[PDB]
Amino acid sequence: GAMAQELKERAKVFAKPIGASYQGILDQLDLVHQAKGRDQIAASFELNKKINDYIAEHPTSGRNQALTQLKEQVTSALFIGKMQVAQAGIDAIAQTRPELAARIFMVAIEEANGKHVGLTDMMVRWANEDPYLAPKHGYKGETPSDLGFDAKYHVDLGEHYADFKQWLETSQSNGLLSKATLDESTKTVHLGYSYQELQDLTGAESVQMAFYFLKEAAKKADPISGDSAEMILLKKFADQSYLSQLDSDRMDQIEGIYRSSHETDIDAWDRRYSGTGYDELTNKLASATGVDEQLAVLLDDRKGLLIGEVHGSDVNGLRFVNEQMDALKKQGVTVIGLLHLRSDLAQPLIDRYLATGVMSSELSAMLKTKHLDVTLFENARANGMRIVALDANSSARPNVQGTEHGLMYRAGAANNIAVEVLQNLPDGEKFVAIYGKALLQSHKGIEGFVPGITHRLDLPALKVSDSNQFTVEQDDV
Repeated sequence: GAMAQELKERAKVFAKPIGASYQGILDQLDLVHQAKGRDQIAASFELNKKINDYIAEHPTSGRNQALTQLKEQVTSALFIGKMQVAQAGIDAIAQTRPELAARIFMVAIEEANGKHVGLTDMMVRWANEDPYLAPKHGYKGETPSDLGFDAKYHVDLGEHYADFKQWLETSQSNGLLSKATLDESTKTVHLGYSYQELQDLTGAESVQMAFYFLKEAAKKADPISGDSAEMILLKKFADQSYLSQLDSDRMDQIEGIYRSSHETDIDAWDRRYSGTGYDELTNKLASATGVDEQLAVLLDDRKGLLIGEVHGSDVNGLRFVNEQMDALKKQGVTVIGLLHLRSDLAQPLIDRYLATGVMSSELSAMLKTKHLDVTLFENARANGMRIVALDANSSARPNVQGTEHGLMYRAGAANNIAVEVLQNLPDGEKFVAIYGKALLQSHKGIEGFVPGITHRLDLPALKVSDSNQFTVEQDDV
């Protein structure tokens, strides 16, 4: 009857039963209550994002007025005083990416106190223009705890499951791709390699095949947007921890680029290695005769050698380091650096080989993919020298998703690796590192400046010829 409905309605109006969506807001509120540091700021941006999403979906909900006010109080707390200076740019980002906004927010707090003026605007501009900082949903839902490894993706292979499985199992029986686990009931692979790491193993056909089917599954998950297979894998299948770690590291690298532009002594680099300094180094070099004396000039009051490699052949650097390893050793060199290999994926494999004398399948596949001579590693091990991988984790692609940010990111991250691995060897120990010529020079783009490897390590960029003649390459202005 109408009485029963009248009573039901009076009860409903007084104690509005809580939907799933409003429950999410209350849960998120508790997080604002309990969290500390940057977590509390992120939780506050995420509270706001939940409120906006709620009001959008329940336009005529009675709860909107009290949620709106809550949203303004939160916003007022966050952007009080000088923090309002960066508010418009940070809040616009917080609309889609609360954790990202919170990181920038912490930087803006410092900028309000007068640290690194300009960094905040730089981070905001990257967040808007770098395709890799765009909103990335990734894989949502429960992920297994069993895996002996950190999953980077959880990819539903659908129709490509059987092929992927075959080539994965062929790979695993040859010691490759061990950090991958199949769940047949959902046709998914839990995958412990990044897109870029896999690409570095495709000298092995079985990996190349597995990689091919992985990519097909990705393309089929998103046929409509123009996203590459790599970007699709992130936005649709990335583990959430992996996403955070990517976003975090990219923000770190932007700060790195910023600091390096102010703290690198480029004035002194140009005095030593341009103009008169260059003329003088070139003259002293040309008067020396043979490998021994050229080395002594190049390493005189310098921590190492930087040798350029050109796209195509000119593998003269790789050849030289191998054939003349003894002459390098006698001049104090104890470390050989290769931009050809990625530090995260390769260094554990390299180190285990130098310790045990046993080369893993995985390293053997990487060397093959990169066309590196196994004898370099044997000659290094026999000579007591360490080989170190110098590249970061992103695409070497001079084009990455259509902007300059991929280029700057790689140069930034490679600069950091170089400083950590090459810049402070024990007293007397020198290095020889081989870089592609693009990293040796500075990046002077409209979208930002990055010091060259040369600038960061206070060294000239070198070229070695078919007859072991060194020359100093002029700075790319």
